[PDB]
Amino acid sequence: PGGDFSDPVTSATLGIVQVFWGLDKKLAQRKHFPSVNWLISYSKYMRALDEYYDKHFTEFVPLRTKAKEILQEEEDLAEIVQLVGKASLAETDKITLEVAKLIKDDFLQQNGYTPYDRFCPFYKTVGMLSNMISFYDMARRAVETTAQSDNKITWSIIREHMGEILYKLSSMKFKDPVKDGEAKIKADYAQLLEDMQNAFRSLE
Amino acid sequence: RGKLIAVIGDEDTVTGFLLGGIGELNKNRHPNFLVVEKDTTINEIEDTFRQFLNRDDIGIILINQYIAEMVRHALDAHQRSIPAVLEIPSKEHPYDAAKDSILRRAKGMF
Amino acid sequence: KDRIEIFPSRMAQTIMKARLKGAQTGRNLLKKKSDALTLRFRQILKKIIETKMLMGEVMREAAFSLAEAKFTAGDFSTTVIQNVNKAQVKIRAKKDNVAGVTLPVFEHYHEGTDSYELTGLARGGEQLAKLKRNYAKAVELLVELASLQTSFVTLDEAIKITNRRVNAIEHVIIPRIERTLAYIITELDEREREEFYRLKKIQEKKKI
Repeated sequence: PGGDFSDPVTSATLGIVQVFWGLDKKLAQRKHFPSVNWLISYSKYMRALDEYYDKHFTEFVPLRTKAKEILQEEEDLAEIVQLVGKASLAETDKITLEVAKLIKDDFLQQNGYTPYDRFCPFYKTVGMLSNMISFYDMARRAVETTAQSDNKITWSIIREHMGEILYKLSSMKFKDPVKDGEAKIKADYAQLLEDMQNAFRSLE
Repeated sequence: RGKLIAVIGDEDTVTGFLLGGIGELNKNRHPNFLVVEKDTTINEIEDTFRQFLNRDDIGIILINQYIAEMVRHALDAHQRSIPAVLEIPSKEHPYDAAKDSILRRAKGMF
Repeated sequence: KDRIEIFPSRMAQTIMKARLKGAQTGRNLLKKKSDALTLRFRQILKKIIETKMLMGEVMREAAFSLAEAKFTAGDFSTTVIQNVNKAQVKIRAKKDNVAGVTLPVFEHYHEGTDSYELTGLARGGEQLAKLKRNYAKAVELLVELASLQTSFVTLDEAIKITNRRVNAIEHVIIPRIERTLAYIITELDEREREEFYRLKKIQEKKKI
């Protein structure tokens, strides 16, 4: 009743159930389906599934960890950055805010009514997260290197160099599995990652 | 290249400051400076001061204690940062620390 | 006015607890910002008086050299005032991120215009060059003082804004939510008590 946790059924079921996928009313008023809270939900199954992951892929765990760190860091930042007019952001904070907002927009929101969202297979999500995290990582490293040496790199120069590749990454959402084959999507994402690396080398 | 310092002072101060290099003719070709003397009415000084402040390509203003004292209300009627106004000593009017607009904004700290 | 408007319920207790905690965190954050601003204020208002007394000393030297220039060559002031076409030092507008807010500053810029040659009036080149150098120093030093006082005049508005915000967060928002928390806890206790009495009386009737 009312979405809260005081009801005895909620308290009793929460102490038995291994996984919890709580809903948030405000996010459902945003029509940001699926309307998950993303901060109270948990799952006591990551460790058990690490063994399964390390038999086929061996690369999902670091991506999941880094994405969760980005999301939680932005969740912490939001109100704090609101308090100061969102003006005095360090470079890391700005990349965190923008990347987290884009991640919430694209990689954590869908509706099956399109052919490319009815079912996102495991490999599709793996590739999406992989390329998005590679983008974030390389942006952060570009910032850090020239911050240590000289001429602190802003997001502006990276955009001015490779906005084309950035929006190639933004458009990985719509690589439709119904039409594109599995190999098509995988090779597409791999090519976009190689072009990410080469464009960043060109900027260097 | 943007803004140019201004000078409202007697003959000694203005000659000294113009020898410092500053001073340009604008679109109307008016001078960057003004000559103040004993034979210089208040209205001319006040109108020229407002004239300079309205020419936003000046930025900095240099006025001694006495000229500013003559139009004191028109001096302390200004509270802005970019069009800075400076209060400098003078051989004929050495500085009094009790008289400054910026230290009036800072009054109470001691 | 006195108390937040929300129906007494346990979710409302958690919600007002979250609101109070957010208020407290914002309180602490803006206090830290205010501390930083006050430190900046103190260290920019340290010895501006001494800089200005140094300016007085410099222009004492300048006035003495001007008297020397009057002495050696006689009369060139009217020629200096008469010929004024373009300047020799301008200002490159700039801003200074001393803190989360930004404060205007300025930079001396040597435009490089050639100085008027004084060789006709008793060949007064050396003394006029000395006066030119003295005022060349004075210009730069007063540009530095100008930047300092510009930033100082700018800082006070932000200081006042921060202080009023912290005071409001300490005087208005917190007591209201605290009184609401007291009201909601006592009302929920009342309602549990009413249910308890209902249960007591039904078991009393069940005694029959």
